[PDB]
Amino acid sequence: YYWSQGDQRKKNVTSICWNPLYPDLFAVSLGSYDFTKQRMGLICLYSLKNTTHPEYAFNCEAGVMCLDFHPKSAALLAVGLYDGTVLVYDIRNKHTDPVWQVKWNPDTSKNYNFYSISSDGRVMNWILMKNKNEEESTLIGLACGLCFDFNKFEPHIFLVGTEEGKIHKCSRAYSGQYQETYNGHLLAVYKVKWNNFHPRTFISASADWTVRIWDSKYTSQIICFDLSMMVVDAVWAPYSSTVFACATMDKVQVYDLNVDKLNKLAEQKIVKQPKLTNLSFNYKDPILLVGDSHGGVTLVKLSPNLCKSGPEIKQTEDKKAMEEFKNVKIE
Amino acid sequence: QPVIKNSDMSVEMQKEVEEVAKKAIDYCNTDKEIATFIKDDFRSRYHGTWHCIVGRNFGSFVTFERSYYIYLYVGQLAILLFKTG
Amino acid sequence: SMYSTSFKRCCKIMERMVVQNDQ
Amino acid sequence: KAIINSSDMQGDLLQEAQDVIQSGIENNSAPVLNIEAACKYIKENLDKKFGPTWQCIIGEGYAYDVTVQNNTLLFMFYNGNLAVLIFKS
Amino acid sequence: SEVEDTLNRIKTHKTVLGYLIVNSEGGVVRGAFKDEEESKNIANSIPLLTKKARSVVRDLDPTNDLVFLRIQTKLNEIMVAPDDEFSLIVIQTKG
Amino acid sequence: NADDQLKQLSALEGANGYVIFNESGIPLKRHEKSISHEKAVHIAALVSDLWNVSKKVIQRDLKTPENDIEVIRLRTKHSYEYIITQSGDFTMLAIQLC
Amino acid sequence: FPQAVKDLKEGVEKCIYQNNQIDLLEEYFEGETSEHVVEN
Repeated sequence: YYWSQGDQRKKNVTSICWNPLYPDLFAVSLGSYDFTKQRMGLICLYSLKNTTHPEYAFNCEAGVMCLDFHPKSAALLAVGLYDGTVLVYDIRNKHTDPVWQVKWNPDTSKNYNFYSISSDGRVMNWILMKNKNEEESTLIGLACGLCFDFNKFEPHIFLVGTEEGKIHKCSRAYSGQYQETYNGHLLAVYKVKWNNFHPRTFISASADWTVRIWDSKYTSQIICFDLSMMVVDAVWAPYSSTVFACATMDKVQVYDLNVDKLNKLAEQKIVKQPKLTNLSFNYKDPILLVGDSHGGVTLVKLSPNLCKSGPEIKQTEDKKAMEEFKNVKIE
Repeated sequence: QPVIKNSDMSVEMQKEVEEVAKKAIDYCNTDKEIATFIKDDFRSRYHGTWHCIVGRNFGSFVTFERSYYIYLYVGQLAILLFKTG
Repeated sequence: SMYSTSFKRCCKIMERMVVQNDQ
Repeated sequence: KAIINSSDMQGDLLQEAQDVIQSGIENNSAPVLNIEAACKYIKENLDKKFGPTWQCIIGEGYAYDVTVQNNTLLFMFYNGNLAVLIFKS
Repeated sequence: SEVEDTLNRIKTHKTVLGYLIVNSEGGVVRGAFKDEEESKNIANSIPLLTKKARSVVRDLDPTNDLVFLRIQTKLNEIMVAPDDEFSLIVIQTKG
Repeated sequence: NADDQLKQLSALEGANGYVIFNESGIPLKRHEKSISHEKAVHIAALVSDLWNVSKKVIQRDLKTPENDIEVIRLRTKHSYEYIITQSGDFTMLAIQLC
Repeated sequence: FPQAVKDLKEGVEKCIYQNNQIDLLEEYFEGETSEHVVEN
């Protein structure tokens, strides 16, 4: 039980992430409302076996968000500043618009590209070997939405849900090459992910509490599924099961579509502290880690729901075909 | 459990060897201290010069006085006591 | 040099001097 | 492969001591050899050669504590891992 | 300076009861103990057992050195960090 | 408390040589001599003397007397793990993988 | 010939299993192998 309260008693967890280079390493970001404390902005690092408090941190009075790590291995750290700028730090070392999203594009030959979606929608991208990083390199793409999801197999293509109620798609060759919109349910979508399995399946979730299986091969979505709290964070589970999860108000609603229908498979309120914030599952153990709106951290383990091990694994492509069948049924 | 392997003394002096060895085992954990215990004990009770080696993988060739020699195993320690001078 | 080498030793010393047995 | 570790005696007797421990190795050079027979040989040879009250000891891990006459003590090591002590008393 | 930083962080580490920073000798530079003679017998004889420990860990072969000696007992926790010049021991609660 | 559990114990993965030895210093069963018989003899004798020294210290001036050794498990990382578990008559040792 | 000796030997099974578990838990120490990343 590692319930971290380093300072963050008056902070609010904005993001939680894990490290592939160190599978036992996790980095969290929070935003503070009380300035009468240690410092401003947040990036905290710690391992699973290390002391509850964050082992390593970065100290400054700079509010920092849009955090991501070097793609090959944890050697460089990138952050998208609140004023549209971008900063990069050597890990092996001691604008009228904010940036919304950030991503590394791994080019193994050299440094790895940087893409930042701003709060207006427009996308920027660049990379430079000198990391003291100079934003002089830059490219701009005419982008309308805020959270841009990229195509796992073909990283140049991307999509987004816009406030106008559509879901735009395009790619890196031209920002205007392919400017149609996904219209599965045609709602103001603010979240997108991709099924981390065989297909080119992605998901997009709207302000109207609607979740949408964008199969890249289709213009009409597969399973127009539907549930309160779909504005907020969604995720594909790091299991063979295509498990879905939404989480607000110290409450998580969980879907295991691999064993049951689109009704919620589990739901859990948490009394540790109110208003759960960002979460993290690791593939290794079901020690699920979560933050709270009070800035604290916690974790629990429910191993019986780990895996079903027969239907999730090779029947999952059949399950996606079955979802397309459910579309033919909708028709 | 003393195990005499080659002794020269009379049965009484041998019994004294094993008794002093048992006492040294009861009191001192280090072989040097055990050997000094035994050597000083015999040099004091008798008179002259005794020498005691305590080991586990050990061979030697020494001269010694007549009926003044023992090579034995007390527990699992090799005790070689003798008198020269 | 001795202070810095002792420092390098003491770094990992503290590192796995915090990690104790847990459930 | 003689590796002398601690010397106290004269270099001639050094050389003869090395030769004698070598000859003992050849007298007992087989997996059935015992260090005790070579020890007998070393001590008896150094007796009949340089006088009595010699003492030969062979092993690799042990702890001795002995009294020795000056210029009559040697301890040494072998690439074959044979630590050999000899001394007169 | 790093000796200062590490002593400081050990002090910050709650559940510690008696700190014990010695040199390679039996000299307690600083100790959070109620009585010093107790720490004296330890900071003297424990280096003896540490010499025995380095002896045996090399008796295996010169492949590793004694990096730590961290023991946990029912009552407390004796952390020992062998250091080039120093040795960083602390009596903690075994939490 | 039987040969069945003992075989299970041998089946414990990661362990290389088990050495149970009576406090007299007699390795009764083993799985280290199964690789080299000259290892467990040296180890048993040396570690029995070590445990005697440990008794001295567990009875010297800070550790209250009448407190006995319970378990002395040591580990030389990248070399091996070596648990010592004292008994009234026995001593369970194991050389596992660290 | 003493079979009760072997039974007393088997009696060590509980402590030996607990110690096997403790060894599995304390298998590997913390590794912080030296590495250098572009050192610029």
